[PDB]
Amino acid sequence: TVGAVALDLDGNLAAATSTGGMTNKLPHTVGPQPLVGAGCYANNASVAVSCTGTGEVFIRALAAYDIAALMDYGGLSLAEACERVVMEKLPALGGSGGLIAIDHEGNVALPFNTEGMYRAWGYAGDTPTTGIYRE
Amino acid sequence: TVGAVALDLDGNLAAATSTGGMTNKLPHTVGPQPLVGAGCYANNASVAVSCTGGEVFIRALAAYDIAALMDYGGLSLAEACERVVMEKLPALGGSGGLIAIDHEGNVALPFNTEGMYRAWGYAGDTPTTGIYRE
Amino acid sequence: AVIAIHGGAGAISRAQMSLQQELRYIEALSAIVETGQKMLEAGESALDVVTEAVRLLEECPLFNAGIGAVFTRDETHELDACVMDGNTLKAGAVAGVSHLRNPVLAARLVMEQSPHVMMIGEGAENFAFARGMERVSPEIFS
Amino acid sequence: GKAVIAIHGGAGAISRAQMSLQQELRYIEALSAIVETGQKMLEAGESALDVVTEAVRLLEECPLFNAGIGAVFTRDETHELDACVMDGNTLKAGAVAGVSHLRNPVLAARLVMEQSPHVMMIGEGAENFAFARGMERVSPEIFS
Ligand code: NA
Ligand code: NA
Repeated sequence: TVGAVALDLDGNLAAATSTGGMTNKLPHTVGPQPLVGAGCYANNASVAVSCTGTGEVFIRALAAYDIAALMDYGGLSLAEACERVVMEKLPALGGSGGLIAIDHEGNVALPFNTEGMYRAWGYAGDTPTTGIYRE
Repeated sequence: TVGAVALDLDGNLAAATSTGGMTNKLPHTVGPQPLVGAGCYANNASVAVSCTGGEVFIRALAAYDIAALMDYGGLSLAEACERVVMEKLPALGGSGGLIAIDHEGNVALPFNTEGMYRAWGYAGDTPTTGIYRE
Repeated sequence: AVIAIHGGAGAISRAQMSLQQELRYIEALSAIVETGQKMLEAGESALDVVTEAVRLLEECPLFNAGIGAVFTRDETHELDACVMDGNTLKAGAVAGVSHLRNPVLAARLVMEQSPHVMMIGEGAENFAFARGMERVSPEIFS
Repeated sequence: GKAVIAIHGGAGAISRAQMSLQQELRYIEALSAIVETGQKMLEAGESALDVVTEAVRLLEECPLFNAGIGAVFTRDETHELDACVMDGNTLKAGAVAGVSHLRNPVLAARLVMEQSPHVMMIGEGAENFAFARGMERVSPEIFS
């Protein structure tokens, strides 16, 4: 799985995700990546999310919408929503993975509960940060 | 599309939906009925939901949106169903209904269509059945 | 302990509908919700009750499921089903199946005997046949 | 506030012990080239949709990562790709699942979002839809 989220100059949020699934996967199976709210969610009012992880758990958890709903209805920060989903709810259901998320204010998060996550982010006209391992 | 939600004696919630899709469906299109949290959602701590209607129903996540409005927004079942079905969906040009049971045994059968073939009842009590509004 | 069921929401007009036609829908919904009540009162799982209710709504030709399923643009039947257990938060779904009488039964099987939440067509069918579910011709839905 | 892009290339069991610094820099180099293309585009005033679409297109084209080229095999030694895209402005979404004959699923996914009343297409339906709107048919061997 691979993903991108973005806030443009005009205040618009967008998310996208693409994958080849879990290695050795049964054909004719669907992971969370093509499911609005599981692999992928974007709403200009809340957040843009792209997740990656164990499929069943991210579907049953609606990981990507749940970030948005915790913010839009629960009044949580992006960082509190991410801590909740990725460090608390997912491991409890057996899901290891992470996500990338940008909120309408331009806060960025890249939570994961795995050894690593190939990730990168940065503002326009500024330099990128890149990561593999934790910290 | 057809559906069932239930709360058992042990406090377990479950939801189920089955359909043939839109009459004259373009083949290999996925409606909201097979999509967890769109056609269907159950949580013992919140609610069980079975929706019928599906472009808007996919993108709107009507079934999990009920649970999230209750669990995080602090709405009642009846407040949540009123919001999703009678405000948000009509606003997004999306016509249908759902059945919902929360963990406390509250029941709701909202729809924004002329009709919805529906029925419900507590155990040992006599069922209620409906087609049109009221 | 409680059950709700539905058989579709859409444009139904009292005009172009006789009381007797309306009663067959009322009778049907009514029989299925009673079966559900009886089961619940007997202490059957909320899963078993929702599964059998949807199986019955499928079997009933009046509803758009199993028998009485609508046709596609290409005069086929493509059935979808899903089930979710609020207790274990596990879910199972089949989309675009033609050769299974009762998609909701296949959806449960996917939930219980699969790591996967969602299976599609021949994948879903072959999965189900490998666990003793009978193959049917889509003719039976018409 | 300030226009910004995040990207990911997967999460899991990545061991320092199974990697040399140079192996790692391949991923850093690749990650940083994609995020930069995105930064430049945002800074140039481009939509968040176009930016996330190009980012995932490039993550797909990059074999280091499990999407499009470099995608993992199924139990039957084939490649089944899913992609989804969502515009927080229109709340429109498009997705393809279980496609094998499309170089770039994210591009097919946007196509479903934009020239279709449907949100999600699967297998041949998705591919026929895509081919009928001038998108090229490929052998899944290109992903191997
Ligand atoms: Na039926
Ligand atoms: Na790739």
